[PDB]
Amino acid sequence: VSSNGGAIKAVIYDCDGVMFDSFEANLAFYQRIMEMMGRPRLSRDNEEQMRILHTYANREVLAHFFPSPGDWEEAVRCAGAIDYRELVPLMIMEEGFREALDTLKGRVGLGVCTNRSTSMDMVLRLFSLDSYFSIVMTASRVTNPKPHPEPLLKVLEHFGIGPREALFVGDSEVDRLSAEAAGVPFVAYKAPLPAAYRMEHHREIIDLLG
Ligand SMILES: [Mg+2]
Repeated sequence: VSSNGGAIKAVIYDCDGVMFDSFEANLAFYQRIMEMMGRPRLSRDNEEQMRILHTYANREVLAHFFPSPGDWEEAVRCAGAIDYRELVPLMIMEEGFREALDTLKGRVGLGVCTNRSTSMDMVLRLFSLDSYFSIVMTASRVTNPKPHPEPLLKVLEHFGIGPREALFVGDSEVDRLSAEAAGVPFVAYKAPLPAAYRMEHHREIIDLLG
């Protein structure tokens, strides 16, 4: 509603690494693929396997664990058979995030800016966060997703504000580059990124609205 006397009229959040931790959801996704393929389960104690799950993308993860001829095609078939709606409850909300939204609601406009395509609206519904955000920017709602400025430029047009009247909270370089190209002050969340502000806990956002 923007009742804040400070310069910030809206706070925009990235999803993965900022609102939620999806490691347990991504791990359960590949564990189920191993079970359907009759392969041994992945181990949390295996550093290389966990490095692959943290850094590699979906296609390259399957291409890595299934190098035997014919197995990759069956692995992609198993991945597409899994209903991701069963994996959303495995996502772990970042500590103090809902409490921070409750502190912001009515004081500033609230938005989401994610590179997710279909899942974001379902994530907000299942975690009861769909009462907070007036704009939910996804990859399916822009021609050019992050690190392009388009999604953040649509957020400024949505609230009818200037770039320096908004904050974008992100944990990745693509979040920072999108904010830089849009001219929106960036807030680094638990990340080593050059930013206007940084946060180690979500409760700090109430002090960055000046
Ligand atoms: Mg992120």
